[PDB]
Order: sequence, then C-alpha cells, then structure tokens
Amino acid sequence: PRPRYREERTLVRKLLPRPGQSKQEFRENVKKLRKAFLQFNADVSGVCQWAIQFRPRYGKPAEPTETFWKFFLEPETSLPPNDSRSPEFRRLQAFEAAAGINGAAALDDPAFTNELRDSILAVASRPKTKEAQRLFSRLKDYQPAHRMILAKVAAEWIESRYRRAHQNWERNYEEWKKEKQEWEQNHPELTPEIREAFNQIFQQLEVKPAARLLQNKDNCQYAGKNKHSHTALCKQYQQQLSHDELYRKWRREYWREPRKPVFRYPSVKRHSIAKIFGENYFQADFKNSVVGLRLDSMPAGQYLEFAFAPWPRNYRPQPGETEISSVHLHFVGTRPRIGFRFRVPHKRSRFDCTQEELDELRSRTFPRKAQDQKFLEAARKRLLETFPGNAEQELRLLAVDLGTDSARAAFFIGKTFQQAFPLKIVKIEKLYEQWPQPRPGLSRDHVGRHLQKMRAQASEIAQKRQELTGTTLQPFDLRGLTVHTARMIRDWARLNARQIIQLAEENQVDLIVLESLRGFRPPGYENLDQEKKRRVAFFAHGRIRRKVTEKAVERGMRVVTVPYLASSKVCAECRKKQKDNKQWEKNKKRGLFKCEGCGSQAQVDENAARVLGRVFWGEIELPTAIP
RNA sequence: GAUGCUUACUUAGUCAUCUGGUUGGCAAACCUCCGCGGACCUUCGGGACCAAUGGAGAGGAACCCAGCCGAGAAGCAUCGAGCCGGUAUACCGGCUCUGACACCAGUGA
Ligand SMILES: [Zn+2]
Repeated sequence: PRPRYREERTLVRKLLPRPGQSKQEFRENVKKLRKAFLQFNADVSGVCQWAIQFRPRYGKPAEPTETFWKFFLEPETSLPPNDSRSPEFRRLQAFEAAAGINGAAALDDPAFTNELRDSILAVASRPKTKEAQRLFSRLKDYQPAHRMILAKVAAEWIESRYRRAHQNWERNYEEWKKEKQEWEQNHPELTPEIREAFNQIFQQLEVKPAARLLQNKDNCQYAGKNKHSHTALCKQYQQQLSHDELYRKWRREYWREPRKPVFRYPSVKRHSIAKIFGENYFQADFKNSVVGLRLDSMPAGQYLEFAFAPWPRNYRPQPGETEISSVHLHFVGTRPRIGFRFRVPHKRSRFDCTQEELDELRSRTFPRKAQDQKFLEAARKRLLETFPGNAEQELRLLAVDLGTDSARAAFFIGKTFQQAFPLKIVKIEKLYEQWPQPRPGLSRDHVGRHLQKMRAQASEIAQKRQELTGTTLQPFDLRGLTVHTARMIRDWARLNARQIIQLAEENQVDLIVLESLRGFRPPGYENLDQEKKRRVAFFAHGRIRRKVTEKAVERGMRVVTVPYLASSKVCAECRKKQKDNKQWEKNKKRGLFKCEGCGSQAQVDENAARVLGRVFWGEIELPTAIP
C-alpha cells in the first residue's frame, strides 16, 4: 500500500547557549526561534485548514476537487516513477496553483495528469474564507523553499491525523454496517423496530455504560441500588414498560455509530509539529556541538549559532556515517529541542511482504473486534506465502510478554519452542531481571510517587485559581513534573523496545509477536482520574509496540501484534484457559503458576511467551466468547 | 582513584532513597478573559482546535524568569594503582585512567 515506515530515525538534541556568547542573549535568540516557531506552526495550521474542505464526504458523488485532494496528500501515487524534481515539489505546484500565490501558471507539466490539472482549476475557482485570503497573502512573500516545507507538513498533518484516521474509520464503518446487519437477522428476538423505539426513549433523557446496563436489567430491585449509589434513568425504564425482554438486548445493539476522527490543528499548547529547516538552511558541527539554525528572513547564509547536546559516542548512526538532511525544531515546554533528520537504510527481511501490509490487514481490512480471528488467519497466511522457504520449519519467531516485574521471550522456529530466556527490563543502578518501601527505579511505585505529588500539588492550584478569578489541569499546569514523567514513562518503553530488538539481533529472528495490551497503571492512577493530564504516567504498552515495530522494520523484521487474549490464563502445553481468577492471581504475585489439570509449572512470563508464539500459528485460537 | 581551581555552562534523557533544595520577581516571558476570522466532530446540548504585523487584565499556588546553595559537565593542575620503553633500582614520556541505561520528536477500559 503506502510506505508509512520511513527510514529516517530522527535524533533530538536539546539546545544550549554557545560556550562563550552569553546567558541572556540565548533567551533573546530562543525568543527569535519561538516567534518563528509560532508562525510556522500557525502557517501550517492555516494551510491544512483551507484545504480540508476538499475532502471526500464518504457518501457523496466524487467532487472535482477529490482527485486533487488525493494528490495533495500522496503525490507519489499520481506521478510517474521518473519524476524530474521531487514528489514533494509537485505537491507544492499543485498547492501553489490551487491558491493565488503563483501568477506564472506553469502547472502545465507532462508529469501532471489532465484529470489533476483540470481539477486544480476547480479548486482555485472557489471563494476563500477571508482568512485564507490573508494567509496566502502572507505565504506569497515566502520563498519557494519555505512553501515547499510548508505544504509538506500540512499535507502530512491531515494525512496522518485525518486521512489515515478516517480511512481506518470508513472500513471500520463498512464492516460495522455488515456487523450491524449480521447482528439483526442473527438476533431477531425483539428488535425488528423496537431498537429505534429504544433510541427515542434514550433520546428523551440524555444519557449519551454500567449504570445503563443495571437500569435495563432491573426488576424494581435495582432502584434501591440506584438510590444508594441514576434516578432520572429509572424514569425511562418505567416509560418503556408503559420491557426487560428487549432492554438487555437493545443495549448491546450499540445504536451509536463508531466515532469519526476528530480533526485537530497543530497546537502549540499540547500537541504541536516540529519546524523543519531544509537544505542550505542549517549548519551542523559535530566535533564541537554547535548548530547553525537559520530563520526565514536571513538573506544570504547567516545562521543563529546555538549549542546542542553532544552527539552520543554509543549512538549507532554516527554523524559521519549518514548525512543530515534537515533539522526539526520543536518546543517542549519552553526549551527548544531540535531534531536531526538523516537517512539510515533498512535491511531486507526474509519476507516478500511489508509491515505496512500487516498494518492494512488490521486497520481497515479486519478492523472490528469480532473480526479478529479472520485477521490472524490472513496475517499468518500472508507471511507464510511471502516466506522464501518452508515457513513451517525455519521461520524464527519471538513472543515477548512485556511485564513490569519481568518479561520473557520464547524462541520459535518451526512451531518447536526452543527457550524462553528472559529480558532484563528493570532500570536500577544496574540492569537486573527481577525486583529484589517504594522500589527505586522504573517501578510502578516510583512513577506513582510523582502522581501522589502531582495530585497533592494540583490541590493547591485549583484552590488558588478559584480565589483569583472565580471568587482541571491545563497542558501547562505541571510543565516540568509531567514532562519528566513523560521522559521517564517513554524511557521504560525505550528500554523495553531495544531489549527486544537487541534480543532479536543475537539470534536471526524474522518475526516478533507482541500482544495488544493497553498498558499498566501506577498506584497513583485511580485517584487522579477525570484529568487528561494523568495520561502521561500510563506505562503505554502500545508505546513499546510503537518503538518495537519501528525498530524491527529498520533491522529487517516484521511485527504482528495479535489481538489481546488472556495470554497468561492460557496454558502453554494444553489449551485449558484457566478461569479460577483467584489461584492464578495469587500465583502471579510470586511469579509462578501451575495448570489445573495439565500440570505445567512454568512462570507467568515464559508461559505468556510460549502462548503468543502458539497463537500466531493455528495451534491456539482466540477466545471469541462473545455469544 | 582521591584532591583543588575556574567556567556568559548544566541541574526538563531516565535510573542510581533525584523534574535537587530554597528565596523572590522592573522589564520580559508565562498566564486569565474575550475572538478580525476560520474550522473538525455532533446525541444539535455542545465538545475539541487554530487564530490577527490585536484588545486589555493579573497571579508569582501553578506556569515563566532571575538570584543563592547543593549537585555534574568540561578545561587545567597534583599525587596514587596498573601497562611499556631506554638511559643511568630510580627517573622521564605515553596510555587504560571516571556508573548503568536509553535516545522515530484497528476496536475499546
Ligand atoms: Zn495445561
């Protein structure tokens, strides 16, 4: 499909004042960078704002601007492979011609199709909203170098925030349509039309689901429970009766459609972009760490010279090995961390497919939760048919568990489990493999130690803010405490990621089988609820999946993240699926367990390692216990 | 290795009983109300977001900035542990000499 996994691997080094310029002139130079970072993050946010009205509406006939929308985001598909200048330069010309920032009208190039050339004329012949009129008036004075990097980020912003999140939703909606029907005929008990009637009943009392389930599955006894714990919802049930035979089934109908991807513009507050300085717009010295960042208005080769953190000696891509293509300036808090964009190539894997193909299967081809079993069959079959030799005897495979106490990675080659030797994922003065009152390091109790301070310190902010203008926590409320937790929580995902990758480089593994856990929460997580800010201290098991998959493709490997099973209540020798939920929990505390009748006496990590490798093959099937 | 000095430096990669502790704030930065105007989603109740070569106000709890102390970064100096060479057992010269880790910033709870 698309080449999502790029071979860039950008390294970010924080900025310092030069060793002998000043401590105050550095503030007056970063302010010159923040002012230019404010404009770039706002120019991008305006270009993506003007062009978004040309998007397909998913249910309307193809507008003439649709075939230009697909070229703005992905110019590579709509250009010949022998493009003269760049796939990023034709994107600018189409965006230039769509606006009034080019009076030359040089769009008539052989590489531009007539379907596209005649479509931009249908885009320029459109009234602007009096903000794009001044926007492209500002962008008209910009040099072509700025506009090239300006349309690129804006196009890559919608393509990454809306288009991929929307394309993953259309198929999620098309399969929801089939799933909706396949639920109606298969469950025709008391919802031929009553489900619509229940929607009207739910409309009169805006509830917009544990409480709803209790109200629906109630025989007038739940009224006492509702009073103890709601009161308004009881009226709807009484009105419906004037009931329980269809209430328990109408709730599972999920009348609400899957939510559309809410588009957000690049925000300087919470989630921003990084400003790119293209070719001839920066100078980097790596012997002595100084960076020549150049602003937009600098005439002929003057640069603001800063100092950055020294390039690590243990860093694997050395600056002399690969050339730096661009510098990505972003502002975390107030300190301007810049990032270096270089080219580090990938290695050919032992597969004729790509990781992006595996992305396509789960994201859009098999998006639904009940459609997970078919995803594994297609994902497994795709890898085997693209495998050069017999994949049933020489497909090296790893399956990690990624726990907090410990994690073990089983080694599979031909469905024959070799050895689940563990991972040393704990961060103390030395890399241990297990935890020897709060545990010092990357333990759950240490992360929650900031949260209890974060909760205590947030009780003095709302109290003081109430006396100022009133008489919960903004993105800036805990600028230093939260970012440190961010650099700490993601580091636990960075350590786990490389430990997997370093483990997968010792033995020539071709496939990593991760699970689909959401993550683990520190002890101080269930008390700071109702706040988006608490999301920073969530261990984010998906973040490890982010980094493991990104690195595995770099080293020439594929990652398959199976849907979340129990994976630890599943035995490894037999398919028992222990449902005790008490002996397993008690045994998991001490790190071991035992199968009820199978007799396997492995640990929770090795068994999880063995199961996940077995789940990839046809030996173990998913629970699928919805009915 | 231990010790000392200096630095328009760092203390917002993390861990190592660790966003170090503490004192305040002209400028400024940060911040609270409005939005010239746009714009995503929507149960049409709103949610969420960008935003003027633009309007005021205000808190140092928070953010921001600055000072001090502790701490480590480097540049240099002294001695010790270990390696080698020649000259006449010593000396000079050179080297390993200073923690670990990490660095790409589908659905749903
Ligand atoms: Zn068993």
